Amino acid sequence: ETVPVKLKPGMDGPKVKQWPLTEEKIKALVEICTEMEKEGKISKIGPENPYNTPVFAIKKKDSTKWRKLVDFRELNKRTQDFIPHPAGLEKKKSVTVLDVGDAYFSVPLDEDFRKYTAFTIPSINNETPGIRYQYNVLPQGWKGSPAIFQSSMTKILEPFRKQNPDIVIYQYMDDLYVGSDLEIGQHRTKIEELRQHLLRWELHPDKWTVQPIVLPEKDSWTVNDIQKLVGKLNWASQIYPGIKVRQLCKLLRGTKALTEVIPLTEEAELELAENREILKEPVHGVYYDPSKDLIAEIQKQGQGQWTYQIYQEPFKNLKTGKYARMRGAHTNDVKQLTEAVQKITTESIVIWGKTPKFKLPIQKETWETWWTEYWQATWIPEWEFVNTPPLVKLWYQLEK
Amino acid sequence: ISPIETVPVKLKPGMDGPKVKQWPLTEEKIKALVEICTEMEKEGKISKIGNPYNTPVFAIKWRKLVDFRELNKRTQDFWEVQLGIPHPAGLEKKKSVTVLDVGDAYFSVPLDEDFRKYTAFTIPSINNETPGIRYQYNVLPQGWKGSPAIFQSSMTKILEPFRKQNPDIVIYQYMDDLYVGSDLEIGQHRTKIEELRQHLLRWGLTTPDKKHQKEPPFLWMGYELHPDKWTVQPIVLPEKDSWTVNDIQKLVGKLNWASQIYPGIKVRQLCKLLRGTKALTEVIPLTEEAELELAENREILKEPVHGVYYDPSKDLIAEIQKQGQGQWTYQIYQEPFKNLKTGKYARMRGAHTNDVKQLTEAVQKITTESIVIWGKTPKFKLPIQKETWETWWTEYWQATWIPEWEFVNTPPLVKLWYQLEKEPIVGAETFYVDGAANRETKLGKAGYVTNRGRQKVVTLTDTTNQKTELQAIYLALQDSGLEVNIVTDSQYALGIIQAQPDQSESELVNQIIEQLIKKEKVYLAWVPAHKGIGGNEQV
Ligand SMILES: CC[C@H]1C(=O)Nc2ccc(F)cc2N1C(=O)OC(C)C
Repeated sequence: ETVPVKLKPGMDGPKVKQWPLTEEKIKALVEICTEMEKEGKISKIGPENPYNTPVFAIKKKDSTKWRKLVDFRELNKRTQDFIPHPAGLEKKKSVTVLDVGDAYFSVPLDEDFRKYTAFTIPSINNETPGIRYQYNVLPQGWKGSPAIFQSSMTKILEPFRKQNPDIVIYQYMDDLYVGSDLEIGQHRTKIEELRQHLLRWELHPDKWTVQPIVLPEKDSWTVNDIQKLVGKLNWASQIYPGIKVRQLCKLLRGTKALTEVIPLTEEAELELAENREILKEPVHGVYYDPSKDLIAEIQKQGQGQWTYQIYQEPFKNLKTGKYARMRGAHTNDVKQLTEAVQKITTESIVIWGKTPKFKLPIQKETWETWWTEYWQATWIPEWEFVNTPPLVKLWYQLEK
Repeated sequence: ISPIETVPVKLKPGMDGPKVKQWPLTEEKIKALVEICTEMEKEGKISKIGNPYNTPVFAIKWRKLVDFRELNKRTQDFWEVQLGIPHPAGLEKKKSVTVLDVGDAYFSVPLDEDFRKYTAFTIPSINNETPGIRYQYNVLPQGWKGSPAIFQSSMTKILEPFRKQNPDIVIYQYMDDLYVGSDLEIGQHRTKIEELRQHLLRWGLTTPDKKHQKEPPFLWMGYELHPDKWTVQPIVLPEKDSWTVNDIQKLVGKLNWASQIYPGIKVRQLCKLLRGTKALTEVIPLTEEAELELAENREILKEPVHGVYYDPSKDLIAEIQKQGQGQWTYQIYQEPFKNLKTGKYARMRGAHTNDVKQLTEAVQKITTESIVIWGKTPKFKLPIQKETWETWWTEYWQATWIPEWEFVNTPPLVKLWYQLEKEPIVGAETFYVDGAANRETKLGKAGYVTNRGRQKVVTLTDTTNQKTELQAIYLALQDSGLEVNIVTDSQYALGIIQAQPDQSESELVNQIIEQLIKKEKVYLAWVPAHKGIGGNEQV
């Protein structure tokens, strides 16, 4: 029994190249892949199958074993289309994610669609022709899986849902998001309860928003101080038209030494005051648009600090934030960035139920050869690489 | 009829079989083909038939040739045969290594009967009229899109067994070859080869007898391979009295290739000879330098470059050198002075970068390489102080990284040619710079005004929007003490400079960089253009 899944009109199968992998990772994929083949989850394939999808191995949150991960991004895009977001999920005192990837294997994949799910296991130095396989069951990571399995998913969920209502359950791809206001102990104990249920077959959203910008405060100001202050505000006026630098810029006339101290006019004084007040809140009229793509930009602040914004339109932020590197990532820019992107995406899902498109301050090559080494999530957002404009940085560096 | 199952082949969706016309051929070319097609028929490779589709047959004793170019254009895509093949440096030492030319094996594999119809071709006639001799292929056609692919795979499955039965035996299939190696004793080995051979044969696969099989060392993308080590095939540099462009280009190509293995190779002067060349056949006299350069190269190329295979039980170490700005060299070894590999990276030339950055890139290329050669990352021995690294990285605007590495003091070291001040400098003159130029004319001026009253301005002809500003800045630098402050409304400075480049495409920039490097302390500050902002309102 299977539903006849198809590709979007006129779309052809993915033919993406496999990137090189650490010997270690390769050894695992093979171990893993033989297991699945035994259990009939996959089958080696003929050369008459030209498609391909990248695959790799990870060791997510706390484990001595490797997990197979497949990048179906392309496939996903070409897959035809087919539950809405629980506007309250965002409003719960605590959320917990769940990996229900396994549930999928319990289902046959349409016969004529499998070819497109083809993947390749490499061999160091091309000393061996790669190991070609294609799925027989719904694979983890493909957008089709959560769907075709929606039916049996809800079915097994009702009894727990209906049993609590003060708890929310949201499913994104391989993942499951659940939130409750119950205290920590109860929350967790209740989670396990859910796991148990499923077995039969740490977010706190209340801190996320657009963030507060604070301007410097000083005993005495220098020309420089003021020039910098002014460049910032001026820019900021693309977000707040009420922000004004008239008075301040007047103090800047003549050609004084960058280090000379300037006394502030009462006007300038009020101006500063007036701007501080305008900035006390996020710009008005910012509403998420479901029809548009969600954008998530990131800046390197340094010293392990990282700012980010999530918007759909320029200078209209749905949310902004800082992220400070985790323990033991010190010498690793890539790890931190990777860490943050995952965090920002989870938080994006939690809120609007989808992943944003990232703009990364890192070279494509650097990112490509190492991101997989620290990835842990079942999903994989979209991304492009960019050059950070100096001011965007200085500005967001000012958040409280 | 034959052992192996066929693979299911399809024509691209919508397309259909070839329809080409058979050229007219001489009476002696026809006879030759008639005879070949009879044998082939016998041997069972082709079947007599006489089918809408047709492909042109040729004649080059005579040897036949069929043109599938059309068929191919109509043949489904396959899973491509990797063009990325083993690099000596990533191979293992074997007590022995054989090679089995399975040349005739191509035609030893059944073609999806369902698809044979398409291969239909026709032997012409002297009689423009008479019914041509019609045939089609039963096996993989020499020169057909699918051939390469299929065959390997087939081969692959046939070895599946034997490999499984012999975990201590490495087999490598390339083209119509099989590099079978191992660490067993010569008889043990010999015996196994012979075992392999009969197994292949059990599948209708033919190999040459022991009194035919090729010999070591082996030729591999530039090297001679012994089972215990490799040596570079010595490269021959012509010696002519007349050098054409073509000549110099080939040469250069060759020389460049050498740079990797051999150290000290240069082509700057040889490369010069190609300036303004009007034709490939054009003869260019070698200058003195070019005559010299070329000489030292012949000397270097004599030297035998011997190498060592990959010992999976030892550290993989890469050490790097800056052979010049943007020029880097590296060698990868496991034992001091016994490299499995070396190479150099061409002077990548950007729009604006710095050495530390460039170093980082080299490191990443190297890394990606090894991940392939060895599926592992090397421990880096780098000509840069950890202090330097930590200073630059911790604050660079762009996410960067270098895997495990250690400092190695081998001049010239890679450093920060200069560091813009974190704060304005007290007592240091403050230049308020600005440049303006007629967008369209390429006429402009650039100058500054300091707090100390010093002023200047220059008119510039044939200049752009950006160039003036930068020049403004340039001037300020020239005309200031070892310490200066410079304020500018240039967006271009804010980045390009504040991102502290020590090399660029823009010559101007280059100059500013030279200047910057010279000072003792420089603080740059940016301010919004076209504002009541003083200084900026002077400009
Ligand atoms: C089969 C053994 C395998 C290997 O590990 N080391 C060597 C060493 C020397 C050789 F001449 C060949 C090879 N081998 C190989 O596959 O090389 C192909 C590129 C020709």
